[PDB]
Amino acid sequence: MLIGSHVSPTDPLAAAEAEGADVVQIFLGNPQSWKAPKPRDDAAALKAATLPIYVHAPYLINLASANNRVRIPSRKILQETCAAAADIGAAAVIVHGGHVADDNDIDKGFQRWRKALDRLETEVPVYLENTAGGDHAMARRFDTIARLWDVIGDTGIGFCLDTCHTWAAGEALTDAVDRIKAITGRIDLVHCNDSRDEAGSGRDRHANLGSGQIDPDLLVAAVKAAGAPVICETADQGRKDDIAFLRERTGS
Ligand SMILES: [Zn+2]
Ligand SMILES: [Zn+2]
Ligand SMILES: [Zn+2]
Repeated sequence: MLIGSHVSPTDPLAAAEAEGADVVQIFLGNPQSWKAPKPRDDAAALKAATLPIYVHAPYLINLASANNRVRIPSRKILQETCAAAADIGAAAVIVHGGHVADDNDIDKGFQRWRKALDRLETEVPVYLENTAGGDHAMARRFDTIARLWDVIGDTGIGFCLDTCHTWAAGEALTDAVDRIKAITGRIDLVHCNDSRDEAGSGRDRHANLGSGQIDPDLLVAAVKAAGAPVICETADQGRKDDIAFLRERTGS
């Protein structure tokens, strides 16, 4: 499979070559900002290039929120992100599952996700990514993902499995791919991250492979079971070696 990394938005093609990455993932803007993504002077060059570029949508998007002042801007920035991703010829857009405010509102959160998807304008595919923390999430625990998918599974939405998030959620990595695919039928992208924290911590602190607490063989096995392209979302200095390790261990 293609193996790469999450890189700075500044010069994805140079970063990919420096890291030995076959694919990269970027944010278009500040990951934590509500400002619309800005057009890039290099858009035509990125669109023409062969390197696949995945776009991570801003972290504050919460399509499940009951708060109109969150939900409505979330839909708008997701629309803008998909348009900006198409402008650079991106492979896909990744968006986190989001959350509600309290456990009683989970089912309504699924319906808000469906409503957002019923209005989404995109020329590039969108993947939902699982999340790490205890937050009344739509997509932290796999039991919740199963209930979510009963509502949104027919929309065409894809799925990105993040191994650090899975670990932080308390889900076992040994059969995570099998369990997710029994629900979604699909894993379109893997974020292959070690974690600085113990299993089930609910914290999201990525680590270079082997620098954290997840046995690297569990990560390799998950990558092989999924078969999908891989993004290492790990610290800059160790990232070339992370990619090279996975490449060698998967026969890529
Ligand atoms: Zn993410
Ligand atoms: Zn991730
Ligand atoms: Zn994370």
